[PDB]
Amino acid sequence: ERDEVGARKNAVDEEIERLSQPGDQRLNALAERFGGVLLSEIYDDVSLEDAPYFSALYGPSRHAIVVPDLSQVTEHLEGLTDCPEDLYLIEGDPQSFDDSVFSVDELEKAVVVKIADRQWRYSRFPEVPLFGRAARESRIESLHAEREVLSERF
Amino acid sequence: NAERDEVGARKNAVDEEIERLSQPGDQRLNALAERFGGVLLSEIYDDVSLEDAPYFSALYGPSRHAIVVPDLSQVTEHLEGLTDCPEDLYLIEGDPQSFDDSVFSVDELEKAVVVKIADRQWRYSRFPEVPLFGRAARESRIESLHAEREVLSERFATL
Amino acid sequence: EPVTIVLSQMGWVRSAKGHDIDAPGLNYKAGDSFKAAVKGKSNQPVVFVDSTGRSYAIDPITLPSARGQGEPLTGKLTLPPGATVDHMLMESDDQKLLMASDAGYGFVCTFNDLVARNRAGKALITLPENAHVMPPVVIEDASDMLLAITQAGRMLMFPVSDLPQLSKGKGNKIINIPSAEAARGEDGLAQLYVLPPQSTLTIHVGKRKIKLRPEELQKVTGERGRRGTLMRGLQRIDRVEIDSP
Amino acid sequence: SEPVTIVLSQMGWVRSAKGHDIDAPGLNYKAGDSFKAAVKGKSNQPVVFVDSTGRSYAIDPITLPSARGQGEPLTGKLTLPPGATVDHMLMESDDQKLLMASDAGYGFVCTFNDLVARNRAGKALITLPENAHVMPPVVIEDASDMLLAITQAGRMLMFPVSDLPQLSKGKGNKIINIPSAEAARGEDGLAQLYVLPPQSTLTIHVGKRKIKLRPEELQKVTGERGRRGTLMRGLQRIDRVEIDSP
Repeated sequence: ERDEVGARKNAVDEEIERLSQPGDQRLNALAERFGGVLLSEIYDDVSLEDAPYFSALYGPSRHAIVVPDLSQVTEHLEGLTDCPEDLYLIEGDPQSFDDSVFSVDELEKAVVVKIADRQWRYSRFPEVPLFGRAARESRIESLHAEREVLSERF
Repeated sequence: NAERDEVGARKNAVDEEIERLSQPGDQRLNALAERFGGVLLSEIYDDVSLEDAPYFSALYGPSRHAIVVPDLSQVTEHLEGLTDCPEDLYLIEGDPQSFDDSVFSVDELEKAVVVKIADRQWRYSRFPEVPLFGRAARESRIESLHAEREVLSERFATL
Repeated sequence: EPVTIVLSQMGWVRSAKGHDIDAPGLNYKAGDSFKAAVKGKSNQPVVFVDSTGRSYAIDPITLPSARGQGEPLTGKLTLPPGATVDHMLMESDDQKLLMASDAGYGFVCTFNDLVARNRAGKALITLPENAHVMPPVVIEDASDMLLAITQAGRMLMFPVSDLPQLSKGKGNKIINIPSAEAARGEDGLAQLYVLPPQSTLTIHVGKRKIKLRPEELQKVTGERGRRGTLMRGLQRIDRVEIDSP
Repeated sequence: SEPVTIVLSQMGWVRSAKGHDIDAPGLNYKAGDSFKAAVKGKSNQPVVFVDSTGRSYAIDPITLPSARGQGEPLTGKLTLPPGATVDHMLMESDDQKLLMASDAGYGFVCTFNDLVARNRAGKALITLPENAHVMPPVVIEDASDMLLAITQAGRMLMFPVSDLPQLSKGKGNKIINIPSAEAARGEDGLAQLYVLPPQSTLTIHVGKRKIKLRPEELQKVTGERGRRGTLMRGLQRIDRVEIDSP
């Protein structure tokens, strides 16, 4: 009779699981302690379409901490062990951030960054990109609000 | 009991080191390296001493996991559609049998390394407790330690 | 004599002497406030463009001084029901201008083309369903490039000379936006510029900045009326800085 | 006068060949014997030998047997300390400046004439500390050249060779600092010893890796004589060293 709603519900449950799908705290603590802001947070507003691209673009430096003044970090580095084996620090304005320069050749669902004449980086578009968290959580809200509306119509 | 205490101590110390070197530190890179006609950077640095292993491992940062190929023009063709790999895949051009150490602008601390990636970007890389580099030398040490433990165990039982 | 004509939010106008006037700080009637201002000469006609795309012309001399509350434009103009004046212009009669709607349609014309003495004005630009009039753009150099940015984040650049010159009408499409989408506010002309070809744009999007050098702008150059090129993270632009030598 | 090539075998036999273009390795040696080293010079200039104990000897090439035969035991003309072998040969000008050293990290600058000793027992040129060995003698081609020391531990030190005191004997002064106890146990010592122009480039092959040291990098390693030196990362167990000098 009417399996359109039942099929649409399943579609909403599908995407919701994918977005909220799993899946760092230490970097957050380090950020405020450095008086800086996570690059991921600066990039939390990027759309669902561009999030994978930007996340791939930046490579490992996607986990970077952005501070307006690098000298804020120096004093803390000595003896610092409570952190990932690689810690990225970029000087810039967390309110008006200038992107890094990238020599990039964009493929489908991946990018090829030329780090130097003798070094390349292949970064494929990830499921669950680091960037675009804010837009991702919003989309999940819309889906929830839509799923309930479908449930009454079910 | 001078000797038994000495043998017992060295035996413990040996167990300390063995456990510290054997502690848990993808083979997708192995398959990729073979496909690309290159060799892992970590393999090229498998000879570095226990003392230098953590340094070099920290120095290279994430590119520590790089695949070294003689000519990068070999790899391009394999890149499109490549999903069976880490989200970041490093590719360095060089001679696997005669590889020149990469140049870094670095301020060495203890026990870590601060690398200047760019004019506005730094990378703080602390020495790993179990470095990726120097695996050959590390395993060689572990093996000799096991050989020494059996000698100490035999002697300790005899006194 | 140099004058500054001030338009209030409730459609009241007045002519202030000189160009040193602080319009927002002027004296407006209760509930009213500054909307727009334009600087020109007393011999120059002031042009008004309403929200429906009609243009009107008034001689500044016939306007009241900025010493009073001014007067309602309804005294001299008859606008369509529910329409408001959103744009004012004072340029040389020969001044080339860029008219456009947010549906992505537009045409090049002359200031003289907007000059309509009659109180009902003239139908300058025709608006598609739910479309709005773009801020008219003064073309300083006939050789300048037209730059268009859509809400979807697509950009297209081409010599402003490629855009057909008309005296009125809907015009031709500047950048290709699906008529159906435009009429539903799903996409549309977000930004429209005319600038020198060696220009550098700094686009502010939230907490990010996208810098487009002349080299990047080159990659987005193409034929008038095309899609054209989709940009990464270029939606919801907050501010645009333009550097033009 | 006449160009000659003095050939020394592993068993300590010597002969004076004619000409400077001979295949020494490919020559007739006693059973079990083989080529060890060769040196080119003139028939009128003395050939100097340096044994494993650090003693030097000089022999007039004119008194040596031709390469037509297997030669003669060096013991015929020289009396070496018990268990000693002849390790090095030199044919240079009398005034030629040389760098003598032990792997203990000690040495001195001298002239070729200082090694010239015609008595059977020779002279005690360099004094060796416990378990120490003689370094390959280095011919100083320019007084203003740089001395470069590389230790087994991977430490590097570079200073003007002119800074090392000139002596005729014996132990010499400290070139680079190595704890004596470690040297005597083979835990560390001099691995390489060079004398080269300042604007030189080093290419150090270490296993599957190589280290290129431009003149600007060696500058970093430059310091004062007798200093500890700079510890280089991954500079242990060197396989080969390339040197580019303009």
